[PDB]
Amino acid sequence: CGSIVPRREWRALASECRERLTRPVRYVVVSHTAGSHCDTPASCAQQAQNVQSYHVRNLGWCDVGYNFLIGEDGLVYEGRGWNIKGAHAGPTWNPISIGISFMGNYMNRVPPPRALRAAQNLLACGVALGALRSNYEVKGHRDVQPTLSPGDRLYEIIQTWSHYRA
Amino acid sequence: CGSIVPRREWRALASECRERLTRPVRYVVVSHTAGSHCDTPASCAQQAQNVQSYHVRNLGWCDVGYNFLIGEDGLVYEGRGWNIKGAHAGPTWNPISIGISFMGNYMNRVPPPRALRAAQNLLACGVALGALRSNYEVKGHRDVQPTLSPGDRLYEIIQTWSHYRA
Ligand SMILES: [Cl-]
Repeated sequence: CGSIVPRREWRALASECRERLTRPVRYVVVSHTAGSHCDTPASCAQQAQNVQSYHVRNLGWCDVGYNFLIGEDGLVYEGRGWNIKGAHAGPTWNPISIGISFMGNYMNRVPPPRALRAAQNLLACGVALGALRSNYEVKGHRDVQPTLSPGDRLYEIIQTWSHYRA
Repeated sequence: CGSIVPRREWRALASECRERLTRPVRYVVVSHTAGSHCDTPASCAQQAQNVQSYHVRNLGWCDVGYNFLIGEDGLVYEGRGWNIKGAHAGPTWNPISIGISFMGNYMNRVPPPRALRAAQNLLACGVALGALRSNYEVKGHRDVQPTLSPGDRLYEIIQTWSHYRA
């Protein structure tokens, strides 16, 4: 599970992150890359690649910041995964949360349902393995940090999720 | 659970099928369409429609014959689903099995690993839901009917699965 595209499959560089997430995690933070969007597996590999390159080469980070990335292709791409503390929501939220990030800018476009489906299924396949709590709370990026992420349109949608909390 | 692309999404004609399966189902039979492959949600949705069409329109079937279709786009396309008897492996096997079909021809080519991951992830969801038995048995199309399906490349692969039984 759960049709997660593994690091090696999207041509990732080697993670160098050591700091580990205490399971089971209470919080999920939903962001956007505010990068280029992609609707094929081929373009979404290329794009996940591009995100990690910025984070690693330019920002000198130990890996891509997000635990997981959602493509409009409808597949989840493995970032730091369930166990490795992210860099997506800053110091107060990074240690106590999983960050998933929709690849693209969602101010003036919604993600297609398969992307929204992928995410929800990703979230379920996280309780199952005990990475997430049963009663996990979903926060928007803007709900924990000064940012427009995850975009006006995607933010509206996640407010309607059963697990969402302001 | 499953991130399955639902009938409405690939724009599938309303099913006319009535006869049910008895849960939990013991057998999964793996086929190929022997037809044109697709590696985008866009072309793969169209392909499900094409296979549905051939089955409904040319063979006068009540619906696409497969319970589920697997795209090379890495997405499961819903057919008859977990509860409805399909038309994929003839009259001995149709009433006691789930039929999943890889959209393509896997005599010369292997399916890309995201296809193989969706298939496996699907079955696990079948078991989760109780549509499939915990001790399900995965069979080749060729293993229960005189055919080439699911093709030797794919057949080779599916023989390496833990639930596979000659
Ligand atoms: Cl970092």
